[PDB]
Amino acid sequence: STGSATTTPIDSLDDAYITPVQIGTPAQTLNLDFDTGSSDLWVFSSETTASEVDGQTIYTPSKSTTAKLLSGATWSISYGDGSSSSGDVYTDTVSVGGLTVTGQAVESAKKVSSSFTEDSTIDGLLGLAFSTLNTVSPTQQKTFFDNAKASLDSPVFTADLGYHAPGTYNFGFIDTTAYTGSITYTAVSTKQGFWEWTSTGYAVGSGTFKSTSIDGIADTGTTLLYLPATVVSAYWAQVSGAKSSSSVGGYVFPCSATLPSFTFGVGSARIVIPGDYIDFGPISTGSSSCFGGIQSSAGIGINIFGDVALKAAFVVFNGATTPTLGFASK
Ligand SMILES: CN(C)CCNC(=O)c1cc2n(n1)CCN(c1ccnc(N)n1)C2
Repeated sequence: STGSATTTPIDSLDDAYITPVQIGTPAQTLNLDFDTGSSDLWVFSSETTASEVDGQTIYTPSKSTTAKLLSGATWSISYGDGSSSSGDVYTDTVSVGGLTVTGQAVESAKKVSSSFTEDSTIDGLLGLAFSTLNTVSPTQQKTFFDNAKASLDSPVFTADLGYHAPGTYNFGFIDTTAYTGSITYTAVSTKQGFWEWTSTGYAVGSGTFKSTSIDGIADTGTTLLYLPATVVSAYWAQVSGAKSSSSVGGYVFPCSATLPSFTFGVGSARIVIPGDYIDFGPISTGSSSCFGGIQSSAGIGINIFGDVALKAAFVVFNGATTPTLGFASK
C-alpha cells in the first residue's frame, strides 16, 4: 500500500504545516502537524477542557463506531519549546492520503498549553519519530508509520515541504518526479529516538564550504534551523545590521535586508536554502526588525534541521531495519 497527502503552511510565514488526517468511522477529518521529532498522535477532542479550545476541529470518540478506550492508558508530552498536552487514549482507524491503519493509538487531549489553544489551525500532532519516544503509559504505543510499515510497498515516508506553497507527505514510495538529481543517503542514529544524522558542513551565500561535522535531527515539527553558535554567527555576520537580541530571543535583522543563502552538506552533496527562506518577518506587527530563520542551538542541547532546512529538499525517511535519511535538491 501507499498514501499521499498534501501538507499546507498554516500562515504566510510557513510557521508550521498541516496535513488532513481521517480518524474514526464515519471519518472525522482533523488537520495535524506531522512531526518527525516526536512520536505521539494526539488530537484536540470532545474531552479537551472547553476554555482551552479556540477554533480547532475536535475528535469526538463517542461518535466513532470503531473507537475503543484503551483501558488505563494516559499520555503527557512536553515539547522543546515549552508547550505541552496530556490526556487519555483510544484506538481507532486512522487514514492519511488513502493509507489506512486500524487500531492506531489516538491520544485524546484533556489539557493543552496556551500555545496550542492559540493555534486555531492545528488540531493535533502526528508523530513520525521512533516509537521509543511515545509517551503513553503504562503501555507504550506505536506511531502511525510503525503500524503502517509492514503493509507499505517500501518502508519509507517522504517529506516535501513547500516554501509559501503546499507540499506533500508520501508513505510507501519515492516519487522520482519530485526532486532533481540524485538522493544522497546518510546514516541515522536512533539512540535518542530521533532521525539523528551528521551534516558534513556548511557555506554562507557564495562563500567557501566549511567541512565540519554537525550532528542534528531532521525535525518537521520545528519551524527554524538551529545550529551551533559559531555557524550562526558566521551566517548573520553577512547581513548588515543583524544582531542577536536577548529581549527578542534570537537573531534579528533589518526587514529591508536581502538575506544570503545557507548551504548544508549531506555527504558530498549540498542543499541550498535560499535567503528568502530565512526571513520570518517582523518581530511584532509593524516593526522593521525581522526575525531570523537560523538561530543558535546553544540553549537546546541538540542541533535541529527544522522546516527552514527541510523545505529546501526532498527528504526520505527510510525506516528499513537500519534506518537512513535521504536528501535531494528539488
Ligand atoms: C519514555 N521514553 C523514554 C521517553 C518518552 N518521550 C520523550 O522523552 C520525549 C521527549 C520529546 N518527545 N518525547 C517528543 C517531543 N520532543 C521534541 C524534541 C524535539 N523536536 C520535537 N519535535 N519534539 C521532546
